Amino acid sequence: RVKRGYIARRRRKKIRFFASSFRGAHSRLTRTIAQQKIRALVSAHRDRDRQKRDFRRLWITRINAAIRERGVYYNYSKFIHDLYKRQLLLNRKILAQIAILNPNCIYMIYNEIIK
Amino acid sequence: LIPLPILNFSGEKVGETFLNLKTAPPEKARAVVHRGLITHLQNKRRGTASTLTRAEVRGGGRKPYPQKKTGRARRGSQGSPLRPGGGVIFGPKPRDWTIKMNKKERRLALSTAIASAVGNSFVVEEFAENFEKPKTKDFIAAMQRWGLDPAEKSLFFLMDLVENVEKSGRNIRTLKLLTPRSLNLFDVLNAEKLVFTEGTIQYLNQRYGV
Amino acid sequence: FRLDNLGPQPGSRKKGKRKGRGHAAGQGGSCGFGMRGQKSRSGPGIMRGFEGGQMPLYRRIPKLRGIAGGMRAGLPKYVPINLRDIEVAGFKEGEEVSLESLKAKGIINPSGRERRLPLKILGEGELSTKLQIKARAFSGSAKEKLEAAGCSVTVLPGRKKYIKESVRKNLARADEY
Amino acid sequence: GYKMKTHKASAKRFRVTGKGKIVRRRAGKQHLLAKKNTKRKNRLSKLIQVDRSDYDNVIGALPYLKVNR
RNA sequence: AGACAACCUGGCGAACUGAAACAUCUUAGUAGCCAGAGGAAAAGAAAGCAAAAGCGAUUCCCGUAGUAGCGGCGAGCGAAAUGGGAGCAGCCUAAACCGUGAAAACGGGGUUGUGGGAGAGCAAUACAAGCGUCGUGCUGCUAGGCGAAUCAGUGGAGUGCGGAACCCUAGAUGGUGAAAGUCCAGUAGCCGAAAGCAUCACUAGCUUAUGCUCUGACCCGAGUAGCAUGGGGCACGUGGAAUCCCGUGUGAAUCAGCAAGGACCACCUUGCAAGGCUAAAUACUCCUGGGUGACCGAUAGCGAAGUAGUACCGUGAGGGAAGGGUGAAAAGAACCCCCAUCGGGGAGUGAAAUAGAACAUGAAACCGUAAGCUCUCAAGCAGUGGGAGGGGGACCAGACCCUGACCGCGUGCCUGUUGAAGAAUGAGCCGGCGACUCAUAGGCAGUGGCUUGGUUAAGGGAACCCACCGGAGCCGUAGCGA
RNA sequence: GGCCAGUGAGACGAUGGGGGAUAAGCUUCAUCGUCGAGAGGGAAACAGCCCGGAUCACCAGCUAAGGCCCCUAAAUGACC
RNA sequence: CGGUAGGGGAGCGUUCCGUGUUAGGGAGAAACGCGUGCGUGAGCCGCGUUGGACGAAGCGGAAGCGAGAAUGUCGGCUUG
Repeated sequence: RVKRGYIARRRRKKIRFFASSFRGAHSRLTRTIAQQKIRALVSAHRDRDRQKRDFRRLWITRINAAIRERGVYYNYSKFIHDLYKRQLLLNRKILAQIAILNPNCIYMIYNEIIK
Repeated sequence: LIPLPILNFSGEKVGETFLNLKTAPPEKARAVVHRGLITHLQNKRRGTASTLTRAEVRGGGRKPYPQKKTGRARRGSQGSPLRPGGGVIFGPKPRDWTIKMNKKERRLALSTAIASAVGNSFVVEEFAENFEKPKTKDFIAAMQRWGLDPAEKSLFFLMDLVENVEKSGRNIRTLKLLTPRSLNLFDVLNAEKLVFTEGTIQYLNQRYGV
Repeated sequence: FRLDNLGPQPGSRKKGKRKGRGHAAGQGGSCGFGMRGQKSRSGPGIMRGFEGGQMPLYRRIPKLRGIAGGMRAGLPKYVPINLRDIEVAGFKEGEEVSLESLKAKGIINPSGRERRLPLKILGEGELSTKLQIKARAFSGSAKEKLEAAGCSVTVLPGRKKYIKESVRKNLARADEY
Repeated sequence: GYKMKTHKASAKRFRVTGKGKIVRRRAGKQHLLAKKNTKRKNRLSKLIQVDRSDYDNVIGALPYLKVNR
């Protein structure tokens, strides 16, 4: 009742096709194709949570570098002082996006934070 | 309950011949007749399959190379099952089992199969055969006139097994004759079209009453 | 029902769990036997009743009494039949009660000993319908029930023991009124 | 085929009592009896239930005797 | 005489193992070795079981029953009787007695059991059955024979598909360029043996042979039974140890008796040891002839699909491989060129020549060649998130795929540990083979079938399965106590 | 209670002690926390220390422990 | 709604079998390779100037049923 099969080769060929552009025996050699599928997926996990964290960090330092161009000592903390006292609910650090896509509009943002 | 017409070579609607069987209860029927079927064609099986274990092949019963001082595994047999030269693990022994199924569960499986056979226009009904010169042309001609295709896999059974219908019926593939000596469930649950005679409908009501 | 549309009910046939076919299946790897020990190794393993070198459960307990002596164990010598087996039966007012009546009625189904233990009628339950019993001996309370019902009661002498002619002579000498 | 064999070394020690519970004879009786008390010698003279641990151990080591639980 | 796979009988006869050590025990009277013999062998016709009721040789199956027991009462070992089936078959011989011979023999008689036989006397004749070179008889087998019913179109070929007809006592199978009731070999059915073998039925013929009355004399298997010992084996390990068989030594009785009924004695019941022979049911396959297969498909299935127990290894006993598939048909490449061949390219065959003899589908590791992007100030389990620059086709032109300037982050996988990136283990890589399976039981759970309690086993069955029998047994109905 | 598993080598940290030399990431106990079987953040890295308990997605916001010169997110913030 | 040893529930796949001389298939089946598709995933479905005859689904059953490990093992091919 012999049971020679082919399902390991489709099982294995799917993982073989996912492991393209892995520079060498991480892209050809099955017994490393498995663990590069595995380590590639957990790399996708931690780099996804830390792409949320990392783009948060990037917008913080980008709008900090935008506000510090005034010359007078107005930090990023004081922009949030007078960004929540003057009631602006949650611009979500997308003013770090229109701070470079619309620099006159972020000058209107900050020049209305002053008043 | 529900009646059925008694046909002949002419084809009138004479007589009633009620079919009152011992049915299975609802929601319980297809598991019972599925169980009697799966032990019918499970019990039809046979052993017929063998393989040689480690204790049977003509491979060596020797230590091929000693236990240490060689960088290679501890392989102590050439007919070892890890080596494809012979010897298997846990293969099929030729097994001639006994799957017993209850009597009054199997009788109720037959009664549920024949009970579900009638009612949905799958049963027409004959009563007699007298075939001098058995020649399979009046057989397939009466088969056509009764409303049954020869290719649609019908089944039908007769009392006393007269020889001239066994002789004129055993060559068409789609049907095979039966008898209360040889009434199984798997051959009758093909259930496309199936006929009775008056001795089989009154023998069939005689046995599986109320 | 066709050959196509048959299927078993759910819960009737579970799938047999296969062991060592993946850790997502449930019993992969060590197949559900921990890490090491006699429970994981292949073979007969452990005798059931063995305490690991400790003197076992059964050895520390003294033997049951007649089984300690090798004396023959207590054994039923009759068929115990209550009157509750007789009222619930379909025995009507005119009916004999014997071995073949209680076998052929559906009360007793004796198979292993048709030859040794005849019958006995016991006391619990009532018997209002009078009968004609020719069976073996009775208890005192069942004799009070059956004679309290006004039914024909007859004890049946089963077998006669062989008494030696000097023992039958010594016992026949004892007839001194 | 192969019937299971009743373990005789525990069949002589354990017993079913109609309702279906294992009973047993208490130990320490056929040895050094003057040294004990009569209170002990009729405390150790009765048959009692076996506790649930060794009521479920020997229930599979003595298969043919009809014990529930 | 020698050979013979397995089963069978007889003799020698272990040990690893289990008992969590081990010696009693188990494994085990198994394996192995020798001898013998047949399709079966052994056993087998009561000096038997049983229990006051009864059966009637042996063997085998279901059951009692994992019960009674046995056992460092440990591990374990484990009947038998009652009951139900398969199959049935019973016969020769010694002695007492007559006759011949110095015994030893021979010829008649007799071989049985709620006793016969011998001796003496009276009757009486034929019913039935057994054995068998010999040849007419029957069927079967070892060769075979007749044997129904269609064409045409389709991309190589049609049996497939679509259109028109038929056979069927035949639609089982195998093949035919491709899958077939109608093409072939066949099949269903009807037939057929000079010769041999087998099956039961004839036959010249040999045989079995009968009943009563009296008679305790005469007989009914002697170095035997029994006993003292030493044991073996019956499930029973020397235990109260019976039955059965042997070693040494002692050593009976004939029916008014002897043996058994689990030490033994008394009574009763049962049978007649010390003489042999028998078919059947029964176990197996080196095989043979049919039919099958939820058996395999070239690492599988026999070790073996070719030289297979072969090449090869060993002095020898012995060990022991591997290598299948061009096409439908070799139609296997005429001829020309390179050229010493091997090989290659045209041409030709073919449906296919990228089907070319290393020849059928040809995957991965491995070796390459071509195209796009990109690396020579760079530290990295080789990824991933973001994505500079560039390339490709595009249609939902914002999308998709490929390359990757640079930045952040990320201690291979398994095993197995308190703790493994670990400088603990394992793996060169790729592809296959490769592990909680099977039988029979106990227990529980889930789904059923009957609750006029349930259910059959063995066995019988249109070859198997199966309808339907087959109530034997099992379980639950009553417990307590040794 | 029924059926049915593993586990019975623990480790460190605080307190209570014994052995030691109040020496050991030492040994043995008693209560507790973590790891084992726990990811993330802080601890430069780093099982057991602090915050904290990961179903998953978001190029969302507010915080605990801890930090706000640069590498590296946020104060070269204010006053003693 | 983290999870090791472990326990339970629900499913995918493979070859064979019933339906099955099934639907479909030299107008290209299985294979092998492919995806801007769908799933929690095992996987399904679809496309192939490769290949050439078998064989789905559904409703069910049975396993020599699923591979990355055994100094496994058998062939092929590397490194040096």
